[PDB]
Amino acid sequence: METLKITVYIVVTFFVLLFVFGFLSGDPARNPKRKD
Amino acid sequence: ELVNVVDEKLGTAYGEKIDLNNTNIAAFIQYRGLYPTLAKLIVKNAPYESVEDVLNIPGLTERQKQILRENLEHFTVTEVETALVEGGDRYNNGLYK
Amino acid sequence: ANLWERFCNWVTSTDNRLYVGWFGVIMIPTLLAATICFVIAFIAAPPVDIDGIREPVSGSLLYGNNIITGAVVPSSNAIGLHFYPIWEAASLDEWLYNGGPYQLIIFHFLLGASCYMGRQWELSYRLGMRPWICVAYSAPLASAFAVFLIYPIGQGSFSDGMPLGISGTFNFMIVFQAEHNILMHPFHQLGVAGVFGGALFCAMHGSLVTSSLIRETTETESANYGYKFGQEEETYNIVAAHGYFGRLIFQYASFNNSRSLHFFLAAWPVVGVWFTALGISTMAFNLNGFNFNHSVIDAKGNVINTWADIINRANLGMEVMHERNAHNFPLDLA
Amino acid sequence: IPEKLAFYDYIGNNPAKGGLFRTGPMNKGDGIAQAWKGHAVFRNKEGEELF
Amino acid sequence: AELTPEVLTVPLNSEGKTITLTEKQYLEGKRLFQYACASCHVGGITKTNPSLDLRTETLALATPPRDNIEGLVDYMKNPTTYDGEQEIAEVHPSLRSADIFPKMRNLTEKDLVAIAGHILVEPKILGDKWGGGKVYY
Amino acid sequence: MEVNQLGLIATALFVLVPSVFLIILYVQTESQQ
Amino acid sequence: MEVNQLGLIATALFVLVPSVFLIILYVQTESQ
Amino acid sequence: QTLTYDDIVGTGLANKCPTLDDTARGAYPIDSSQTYRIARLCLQPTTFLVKEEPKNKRQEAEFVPTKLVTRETTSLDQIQGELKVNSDGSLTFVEEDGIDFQPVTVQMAGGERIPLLFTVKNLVASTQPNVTSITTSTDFKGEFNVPSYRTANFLDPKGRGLASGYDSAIALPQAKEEELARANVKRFSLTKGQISLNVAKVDGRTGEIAGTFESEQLSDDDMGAHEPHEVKIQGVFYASIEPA
Amino acid sequence: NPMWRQGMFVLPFMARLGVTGSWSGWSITGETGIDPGFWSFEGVALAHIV
Amino acid sequence: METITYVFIFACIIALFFFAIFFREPPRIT
Ligand code: CLA
Ligand code: CLA
Ligand code: CLA
Ligand SMILES: CC(C)=CCC/C(C)=C/CC/C(C)=C\CC/C(C)=C/CC/C(C)=C/CC/C(C)=C\CC/C(C)=C/CC/C(C)=C\CC/C(C)=C/CC1=CC(=O)C(C)=C(C)C1=O
Ligand code: HEC
Ligand SMILES: CC1=C(/C=C/C(C)=C/C=C/C(C)=C/C=C/C=C(C)/C=C/C=C(C)/C=C/C2=C(C)CCCC2(C)C)C(C)(C)CCC1
Ligand code: OEX
Ligand SMILES: [Cl-]
Ligand SMILES: [Cl-]
Repeated sequence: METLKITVYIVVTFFVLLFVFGFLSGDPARNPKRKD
Repeated sequence: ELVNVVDEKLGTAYGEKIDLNNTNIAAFIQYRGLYPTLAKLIVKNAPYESVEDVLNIPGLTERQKQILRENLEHFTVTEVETALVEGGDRYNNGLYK
Repeated sequence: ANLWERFCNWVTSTDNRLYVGWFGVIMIPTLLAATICFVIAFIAAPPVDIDGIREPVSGSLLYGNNIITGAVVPSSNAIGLHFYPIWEAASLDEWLYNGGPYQLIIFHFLLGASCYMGRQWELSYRLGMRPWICVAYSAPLASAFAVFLIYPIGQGSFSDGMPLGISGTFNFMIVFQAEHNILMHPFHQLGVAGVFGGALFCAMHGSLVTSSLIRETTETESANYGYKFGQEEETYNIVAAHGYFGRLIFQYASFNNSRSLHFFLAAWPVVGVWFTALGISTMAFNLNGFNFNHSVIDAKGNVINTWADIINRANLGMEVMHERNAHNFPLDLA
Repeated sequence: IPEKLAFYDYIGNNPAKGGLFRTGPMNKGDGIAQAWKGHAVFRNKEGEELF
Repeated sequence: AELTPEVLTVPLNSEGKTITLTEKQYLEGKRLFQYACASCHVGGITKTNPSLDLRTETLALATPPRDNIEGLVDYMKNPTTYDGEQEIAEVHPSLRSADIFPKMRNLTEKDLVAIAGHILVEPKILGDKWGGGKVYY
Repeated sequence: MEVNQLGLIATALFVLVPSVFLIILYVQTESQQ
Repeated sequence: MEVNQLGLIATALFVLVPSVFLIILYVQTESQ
Repeated sequence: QTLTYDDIVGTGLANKCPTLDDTARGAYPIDSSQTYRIARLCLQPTTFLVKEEPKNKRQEAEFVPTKLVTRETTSLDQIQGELKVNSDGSLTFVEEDGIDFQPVTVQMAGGERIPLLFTVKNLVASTQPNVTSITTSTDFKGEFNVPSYRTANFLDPKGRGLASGYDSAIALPQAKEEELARANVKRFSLTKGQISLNVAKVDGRTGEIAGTFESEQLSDDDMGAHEPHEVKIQGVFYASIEPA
Repeated sequence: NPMWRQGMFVLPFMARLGVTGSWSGWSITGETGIDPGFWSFEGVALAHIV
Repeated sequence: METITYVFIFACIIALFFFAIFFREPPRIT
């Protein structure tokens, strides 16, 4: 059960950093008209 | 061969009088002087061989012996029905209003 | 040309057949987790002791259910609002008896549906649209939060969240009426107004545009072929539509501006469903529908029944029967 | 009392006791009628006729 | 039907004397009963002990009899159990216990009759509804 | 479960026959162009 | 007669399925 | 030095019976002329075994083991009773009261859920004669009552019960009832069980004792519906004695 | 009542090469309460679907 | 056989989903 707990914690943490860092990587600028 | 023991008990004295071996404690409210004190005592010291056995309960004050005598004709005793006394069902049988 | 930057471009690419985005990065895993677990549970879960009284309810197909009676059964009332992942159970067998799969499904679902709404904003920004379609979807999404999370919080248990099932849905809405008189609640009355009104305006708008198609086809072809995808001209005459509906009612109860008309279609069912979702959310804290039981009496003081009292009798028949074994004391206070 | 008459006086032949997906003949439900058992009479312990 | 003085005539004491309230006294008690008592006794039941109710026939069988103004006025001063054997001022509101039950503080003696009388009149109006419970709602 | 045995033939025909109809008309639509 | 009750569904699909195959192929020949 | 509720809440330790130091190998002597009560009897199951049903005759099936699916809800505790000294020096414990039942459901290989009312209700357990001292070789043996798993008010899923509910299969109004008599009429069983309590630890200073137990009883019969299984329970126990 | 009496066709091909237990705790050999790990009858099926 | 029938229809809908999306007639402009 503990191998599972660890795994789920790792999967979740990894997707949430994806998310957070992804929006920090210049999201306002990723549109079609005005980039900045 | 398969009987409902509770229905069958409705066709005894149980179905007409307060059964001192089986009836829920809330019944003793239908006659004056009997609830909560004497009633509590009757349920604790059950079962009884005869209706008159309750006059032998230790701790009775003569006033209490008076009230029971006054009411023995409202009492009966049938055999203990397990379904009716297990579960603490003589103190609370799930019936309210 | 750097690796994170290439990945970031694929994530937000407007060229993927289906758009991912940073919200999609959370939604896809959580919606597959909820979906895969739902499908297996619905088909093959053993029965679940929803009410915490060691009286398990069978919900899956292999255990005697059909499409109409099956459900993934809410988690056990012994758990209340406690978190119950797989890893908190001695074994999968325990997790299944106690209704573990429900918790898994609803949490992943609400998450990914929350990200689903975010994804509606995100892609709108990447195509240069106006942003507010996601506001519209928040009316249904709020409704799902209400029956799967909010109502369980104020009542104290995930066992009174909505079953994931067709008859379990009906069980949920019967019990809600006995306990909250939801029909007599104004916010449910507005949800009906929103949902009847929506269906009416859907038909009205669809019939009125359909009534004013400009002739572009012959009798032997679908008029639908009169429109070509991406044509610059409009495909119906709105002046003629205004001219008809204006006269069916009167001129000023009908729209001549398409923007007000389409915003009207958007707003009406959205608002009404905000309210009915708020109604469920607030009856979670037992602020119930109007009670006029015995509000009318005569000069002697007799009760003179109304239809509210009749409703109440039906409500009572629900109260006294629901979860028939689970109550030991005279009031059902949650 | 002719049996045919008593068989009318039975809710099983009432057409408004059916169900939409309960299929087939009425005989598939309550069975094939065979005989009238008689008219039943209830009395309490006092001897009142009861209905 | 209307609030006649018949229905407003209620026994005063067990001797058998009677007393006839005003409409205004009847409605006085109704008001005071919703203020002090109805949180537990709505409809003439008792939510925290459904076994005892305020039907006149249950009251007549209490010890001492409570089917009358004196017995009711006394019960609100010094409550006992159904058999009369233990004073229960500590757990039932009463003038004797207005320290711990603060709603009973500003009840004058006439307020007590109004309340007692409301209780004896309502069974005459509502029938089995009074003390019957949800079965009769 | 003690279920209706024509349920199965019923469901299969309910599904198959309208479906085959739609397919037959679709495939001959594609064979024109 | 106590016959096998999957016999009906077996005969039915044994007829239906390959017959639909042929009809599908004949009609789309006729329309080209 | 003791623990508090907030140290325990959520641990699982609330379902565990108290333990005795592995030093405690003394003995607690009995004055035949004093009286004694058990203040706390605590019974903690560790193992659940269900007898299989061997289909043929000469096979007498075995006790197979099971999965518990109802969590840490299993232990009996706060049990008190008299501790008599009979004429020949045996001690007899008579249960009075306590939390002496726990519903339990265990799942066998294959899926079958077995519910059972784990209980020591109305327990009388005696020793051998001539005790004079409770020691790490003492055995109590005795028997108890196993009432019905459901009590009289339980309604089955179609509303059928014993002291409440319907007396018939109302969804099948003109179905011949003789088949369903067994499911329509509910029955309140009352069986007996048996228990051995082996003492293996004794604090003679304090009167605490602890050891192992084995009981054998019947599972739920669903108010007549089906036949019960046979259940063997093993675990550990702890009791404290007081001069009455 | 062994598998070959019950019309089981593929159950024996799993048994032939070592798959003998189910996640519900039985084995074809008769032993009750057994931990097969992933590669039970159930798990082999699963993997063929994936 | 009831279980089987229900799952087969559901399965088919999921496959129709698949073709309706990746094998749609592609919309084309003017
Ligand atoms: C003749 C039949 C009839 C009528 C008139 C109504 C009317 C109504 N029902 Mg009712 N209902 C009906 C049949 C009917 N219902 C049936 C058959 C069912 C199923 C059994 C229900 C079930 C039902 C429920 C469950 C609820 C209602 C509700 C409502 C209200 C909202 C309806 C709404 O917004 O719809 C959409 C329609 C529109 C958006 C168009 C406008 C509608 C109004 C009525 C027109 C008013 C015109 C007005 C008088 C102005 C004229 C003068 C002007 C020139 C100045 C409204 C009072 C709700 C309610 O009780 O609210 C109290 C509610 O919760 N109905
Ligand atoms: C004519 C009678 C009538 C009418 C018109 C209504 C109308 C309504 N009722 Mg009432 N109701 C009635 C009688 C009636 N009711 C009666 C008699 C009772 C008592 C027995 C009730 C009890 C009742 C309750 C208890 C509730 C309602 C609710 C509602 C609303 C349901 C729609 C909704 O929530 O949408 C909102 C939209 C959604 C819920 C959709 C969420 C969808 C998510 C976002 C996506 C899901 C994705 C899906 C799983 C996958 C699809 C993908 C696909 C590719 C396969 C609506 C206003 C509900 C409500 O207000 O909920 C807030 C509610 O809980 N009603
Ligand atoms: C008016 C037409 C009619 C009527 C009233 C009857 C009446 C009867 N027939 Mg007969 N029958 C008919 C036409 C009719 N039949 C036809 C056309 C045939 C040839 C197919 C037969 C073949 C036939 C046989 C073989 C048998 C009967 C039998 C019976 C009896 C019981 C039938 C039963 O249980 O129904 C059950 C009815 C239903 C379950 C209702 C089905 C309605 C479906 C659900 C509608 C479909 C909805 C649709 C798809 C929704 C989508 C719409 C939207 C998308 C646009 C009854 C006396 C039986 C009997 O007892 O004989 C002795 C029997 O065995 N009938
Ligand atoms: C003894 C004697 C003799 C007694 C005297 C008795 C006597 C003789 C009496 C007789 C009286 C008499 C002779 C009759 C005259 C009396 C008369 C006035 C009767 C009143 C009748 C009456 C009550 C009528 C009903 C009133 C009523 C329901 C209408 C009010 C308006 C109404 C609700 C309209 C809905 C409007 C709505 C909300 C929005 C539009 C809907 C919608 C969004 C459509 C979409 C849409 C709209 C567009 O617009 C266009 C463009 C397009 C594209 C489009 O998508
Ligand atoms: C709940 C907090 C109560 C409030 C407020 C009031 N009463 Fe009450 N009442 C309550 C209980 C639990 C009981 C039973 C006590 C017992 O064990 O005997 C009662 C009883 C009565 C009775 C006696 C009824 C009988 O059949 O003998 C009466 C007359 C009564 N209560 C009256 C009464 C009045 C007038 C109140 C407001 C002033 C009032 N009660 C408050 C619980 C509660
Ligand atoms: C053989 C057999 C049998 C039968 C069977 C059958 C009848 C079959 C069926 C089958 C089927 C009938 C299948 C199906 C399949 C399907 C699929 C495989 C699907 C797919 C899909 C997809 C892939 C999707 C995708 C997606 C994405 C990706 C994204 C989003 C969208 C979507 C969702 C679309 C039996 C059991 C009797 C017995 C044994 C043997
Ligand atoms: O669980 Mn579901 O349902 Ca809401 O109230 Mn109380 O709890 Mn139960 O009762 Mn009524
Ligand atoms: Cl319910
Ligand atoms: Cl309760």
